[PDB]
Amino acid sequence: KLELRLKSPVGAEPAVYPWPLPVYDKHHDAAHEIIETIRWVCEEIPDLKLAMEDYDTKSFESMQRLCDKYNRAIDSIHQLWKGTTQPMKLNTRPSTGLLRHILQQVYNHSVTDPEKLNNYGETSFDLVAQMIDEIKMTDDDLFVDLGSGVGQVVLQVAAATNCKHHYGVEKADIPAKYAETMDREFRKWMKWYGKKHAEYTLERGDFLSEEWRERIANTSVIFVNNFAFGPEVDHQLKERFANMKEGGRIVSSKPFAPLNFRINSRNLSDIGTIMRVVELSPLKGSVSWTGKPVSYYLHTIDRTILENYFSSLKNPKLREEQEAARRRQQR
Ligand SMILES: CC(=O)NCCCCNc1ncnc2c1ncn2[C@@H]1O[C@H](CN(CCCNC(=O)Nc2ccc(C(C)(C)C)cc2)C(C)C)[C@@H](O)[C@H]1O
Repeated sequence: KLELRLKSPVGAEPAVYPWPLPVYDKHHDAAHEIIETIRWVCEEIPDLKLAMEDYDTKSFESMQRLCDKYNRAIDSIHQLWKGTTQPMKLNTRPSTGLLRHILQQVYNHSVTDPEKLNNYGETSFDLVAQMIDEIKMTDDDLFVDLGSGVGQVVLQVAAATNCKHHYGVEKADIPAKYAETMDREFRKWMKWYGKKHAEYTLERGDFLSEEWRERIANTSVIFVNNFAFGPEVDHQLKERFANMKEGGRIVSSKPFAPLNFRINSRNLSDIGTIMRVVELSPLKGSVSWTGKPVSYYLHTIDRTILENYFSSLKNPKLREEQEAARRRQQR
């Protein structure tokens, strides 16, 4: 029983891999996970990168010499820390590049069958990363991913931001079950790298349920990939969003209200009356399964829109303007 071992840079339990090195799917195997782990820990620790400076991934001797060189380097770094040199971070967030590796790693050891996840740590990572950069979140924010799958988007945001809490709600059995493993693996691997994450919870359930009505209402930042949602589900969501607090934000792949929404007495009930909607900057060179560049939509709860409309009704000048417009429009 041959093995390959990688020591943790912060003294956690070693990562152990059986030889021959397992294959996860067509584009991921343990060999490259080992190589990627080594070189990301080198990015973590400059002295390590400085010492390390990796040939045949199908030779045991070649791979073992790679792991040995890494582990011996780690030992020297730990001795270096016992001296006058200050130890590593231990409370920092992972860089975007490292976080991508970690999530991929977590996915590799959680989802043993990527084939029964038949939908439509994927390469939405960069999309979500762009949103994390643009949508500012603080420690008073509550984050929710509506329909969170195996939970990778929640994990990514939780690793990146300092929201008070992050939630993922998932309805189906299989992804919710995998999410339990994703959760356990994530906490383990983040510790292995010595990286911090904000609080998060991956739950089972339906976000249309009566329980989630109040929960949505109290959420300050919602991510929902709703592009392929039918009109009934989207309508139900609009009803939920209507109870959100001022300044509450919804980021989605399909708008919940029109961008050029003009309020009148025919659309007084519509969600557009209480939110600003903008199309966010797309990420250069993206493209989705439809072959089009990905666009995102930011909704911000703002009830001054409605307030100002009601004020305008009290103004006789504005009133004539509105009423003359309506009659002209009906043509
Ligand atoms: C056709 C259809 O889906 N109808 C829905 C039925 C209504 C029931 N409501 C639901 N309640 C709870 N969970 C349900 C219900 N609907 C379905 N899910 C689950 O969503 C999961 C899929 N998710 C994605 C999972 C991973 N998370 C993400 O990709 N998140 C994410 C969010 C936002 C973005 C951007 C930044 C682009 C806006 C990007 C990614 C959907 C929403 C695309 C599946 O596992 C579904 O089981």
